[PDB]
Amino acid sequence: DRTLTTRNGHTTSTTQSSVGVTYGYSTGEDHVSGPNTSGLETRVTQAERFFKKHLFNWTTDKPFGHLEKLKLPTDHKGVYGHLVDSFAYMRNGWDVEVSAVGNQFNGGCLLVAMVPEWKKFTPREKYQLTLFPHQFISPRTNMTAHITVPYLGVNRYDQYKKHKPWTLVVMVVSPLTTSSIGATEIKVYANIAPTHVHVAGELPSKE
Amino acid sequence: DRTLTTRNGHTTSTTQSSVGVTYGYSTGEDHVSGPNTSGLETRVTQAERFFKKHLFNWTTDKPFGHLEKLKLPTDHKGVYGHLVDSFAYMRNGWDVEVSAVGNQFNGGCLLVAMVPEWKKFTPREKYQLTLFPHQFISPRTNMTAHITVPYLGVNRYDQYKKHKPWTLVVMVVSPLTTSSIGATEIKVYANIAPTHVHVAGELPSKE
Amino acid sequence: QVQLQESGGGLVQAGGSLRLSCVYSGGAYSMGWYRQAPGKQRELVAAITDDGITNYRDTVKGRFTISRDNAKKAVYLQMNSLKPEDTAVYHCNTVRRVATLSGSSSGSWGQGTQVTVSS
Amino acid sequence: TTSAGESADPVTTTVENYGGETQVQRRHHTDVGFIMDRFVKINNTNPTHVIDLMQTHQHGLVGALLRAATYYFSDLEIVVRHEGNLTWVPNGAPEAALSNAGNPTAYNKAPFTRLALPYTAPHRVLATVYNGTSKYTQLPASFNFGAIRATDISELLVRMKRAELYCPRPLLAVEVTAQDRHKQKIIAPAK
Amino acid sequence: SGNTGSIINNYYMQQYQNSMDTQLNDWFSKLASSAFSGLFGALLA
Amino acid sequence: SGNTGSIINNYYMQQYQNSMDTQLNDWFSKLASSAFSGLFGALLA
Amino acid sequence: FDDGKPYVVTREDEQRLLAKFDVSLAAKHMSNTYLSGIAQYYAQYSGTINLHFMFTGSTDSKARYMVAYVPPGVETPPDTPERAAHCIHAEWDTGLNSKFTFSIPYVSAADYAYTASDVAETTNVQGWVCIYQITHGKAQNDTLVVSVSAGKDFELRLPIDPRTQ
Repeated sequence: DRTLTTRNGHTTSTTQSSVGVTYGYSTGEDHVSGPNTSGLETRVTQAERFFKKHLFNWTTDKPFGHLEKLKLPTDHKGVYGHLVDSFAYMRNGWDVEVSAVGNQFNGGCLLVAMVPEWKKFTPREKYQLTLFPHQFISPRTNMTAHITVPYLGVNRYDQYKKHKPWTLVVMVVSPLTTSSIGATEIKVYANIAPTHVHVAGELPSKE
Repeated sequence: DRTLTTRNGHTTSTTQSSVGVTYGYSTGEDHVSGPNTSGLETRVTQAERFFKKHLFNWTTDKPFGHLEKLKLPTDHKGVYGHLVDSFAYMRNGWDVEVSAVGNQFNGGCLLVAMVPEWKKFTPREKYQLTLFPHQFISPRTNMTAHITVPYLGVNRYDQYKKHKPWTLVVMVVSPLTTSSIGATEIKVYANIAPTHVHVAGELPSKE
Repeated sequence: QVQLQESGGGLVQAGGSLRLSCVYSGGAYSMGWYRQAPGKQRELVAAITDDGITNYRDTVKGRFTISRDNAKKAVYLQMNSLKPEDTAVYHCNTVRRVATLSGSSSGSWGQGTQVTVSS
Repeated sequence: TTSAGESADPVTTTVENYGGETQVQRRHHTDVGFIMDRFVKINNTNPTHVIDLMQTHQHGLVGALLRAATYYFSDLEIVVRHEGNLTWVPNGAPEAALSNAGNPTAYNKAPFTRLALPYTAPHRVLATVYNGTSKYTQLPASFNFGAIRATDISELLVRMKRAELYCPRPLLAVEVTAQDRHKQKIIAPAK
Repeated sequence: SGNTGSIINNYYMQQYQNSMDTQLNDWFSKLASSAFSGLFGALLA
Repeated sequence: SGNTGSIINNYYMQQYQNSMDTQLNDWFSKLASSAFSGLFGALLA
Repeated sequence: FDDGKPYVVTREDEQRLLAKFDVSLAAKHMSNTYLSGIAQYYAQYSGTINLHFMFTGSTDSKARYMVAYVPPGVETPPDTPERAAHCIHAEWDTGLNSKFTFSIPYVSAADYAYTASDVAETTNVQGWVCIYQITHGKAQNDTLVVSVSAGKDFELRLPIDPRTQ
């Protein structure tokens, strides 16, 4: 039952220890054409594909409350990187998938969430981080968290040079407990894919 | 009557001394999806727009047979330049428009043609360059040549790093003759726009 | 990829002993000790896994002892019963498949340890 | 696509897994009855010969394809270049019978002699590998298509008609020594 | 009829051109044609 | 069928005599056949 | 693969490129396969080529792999997944079903392509394939067996025999 296969563009991702997909704050995009862009917007289907990233090394020394973030979008080299630098205004939702493979004899729990409009959390607010679109990663049950969120912001189109709405966040809810037959460290990798990449207002070249 | 307006993408070009559009070798593209690309091809509508270039200075000293070329595609900095460097195989037809503004008191004639699979012409073959898709530019009548040609080649998709099929060519059929009330030199500018930019086989990044 | 430093080498007579230490910064990959004999190719000596199994070259088997400390992020090589042959520069960095002992020509090395056994 | 590998069942996943599209295919040239139907030389020529399709070179097209199937059946066509008369005997005739004209005897024409022979073995299908012996390595004496005799045979070519193959076997290619891939001359226009 | 390109029928009868089969099934096509395809499990296109 | 003057059909099939085309338009005839002709303007015959 | 083993072992390193081989039916990694054994007797080919990866680890070890098809045009093949992730790739985990099938597509200019590397020219006309290892958990020695077979639309065209006798 727990065999999932996510396909974006011409790339795929299969997982045999999945727990489900978590839709955060909506199931789809709002109206993409608006009165501000004056209908001079287009869609770039070539950008909607995965790109990998490295979050952190989940060791045994990190206690409750270790918070590791990734402000999206990040420094991208593919077609998305050129889109950020070539068109003035962009908008896109995210489809994020985080994997932390140990083996079934470890223990511990990761809270993987997506936070809009990141702001540094005080040691007390971290107890309510579960208000956001989130899942859990527990080597007892699963090894893959899969969240998907639309584009939400005060402006219909944004300038990702100045304002980065979403932030992927991973917190260690229960520290890793290892045995003689469990992994001694875990490496948490991320796999993110933009969806509905709309662009508007092309810029002059630097060549 | 002779007022033409060509619109490509989000750019336009109006001319009030036009003579017509010349379709070379066909009126439209052949079948773009083929058995070789395995249906893993896409279309980039963001590339179909004009970009300017400078061909040569038509002075009075240049005699019959001065041949000035431009092998397309050239070094492009826009979205087409990134497409050439990001996807392995491309294909696109061309829509070229050459302008040489003097004023109606000059004389002379330019043969503006598009040549497939360029090869250096001997002084005799230049008398038959009119076998190719061409128009004339004569300051007596018009100031704009407008040719449009599909993508033709031995391979359905090409690698523009190695093989450049089309070549824009301008030849001085009758040298410029100036008077006291005519322009003393003319500057021939080009305005080219790719159409039906299909791409396939995306490449890894250098970032 | 990793910034790692070594220390502990020096000069000693035949039959002495030494303790080489190395400190790294990235992850928990299986480390090992390499030596470049004077005028010979760089060769692996002893490799250790991630908190566990160790493996030694034929010649240095039984005289050396490699150990790891995960908390301090350090690896140690205790050298006993030294011989004049063991003089070289003792580098340390990651190693693949400590069973077969196939070293990694991956990247940059840090030259920090020089051992000179006398006789 | 994911499956239980140890089940050994076939899995043929296509491109539509990631947005592609399978194209049409035409496989005439890799058909058995077609690819096996062409002349190949036999390099074991003597005054007398026993036509055995296993004397073909183990690397030529028809030969190495035939060694990649356990059981086979096919009629034959031969082209012999001889001096004197060519006498043929079926599968099982005594050797002395090769010396009489009552058997199929072709008198030589100028270029060469091209005959068509039927499958004459008593077994329903022949074999290229035989596990065991036949007396009370080498295949048994009854795996052949007859025998030919002339004063001196110069060249013999065989052709398998109506080929039928069963039970495939390993087929090898030339090993690459140290290169990343095998590199050889390909025909290219001169100058 | 593999590798035969004559339009006219053979001049000699079917009894003399080749042997005649007697009686009293393509396996690998059946094997390769029933090969599992598509996907397995769930799908999020 | 340019430069072939045999009345009888070819002895070998269409598959062996030549290659077979596959599928998935004479331009210059269309160009030269739409050439402007006649006169231009007025006429006083 | 190296030393003539059909499996790649999980490596403990910061470099996570398990293997890399050219897409050419004459490649060194394909020198023993039946597919190349046929294709050596034919001039041109066309279609998709399937690769089957089977995990052979113990129940207490996990891993997550990725295979990407790098088309021709890049000077140096990528050495890390963060960089090769932009090609056509696929990722898979290890669980109950231990097999994974990836269809190396046919993407090239000419509708048919040769089955022999022409001359001392390098950088194969068809691109490489790189099998990476994203991460692993407690799989120190456990392997991954790789096999290759034909696709749903593979086709060989012209018969020859280049083997010298």
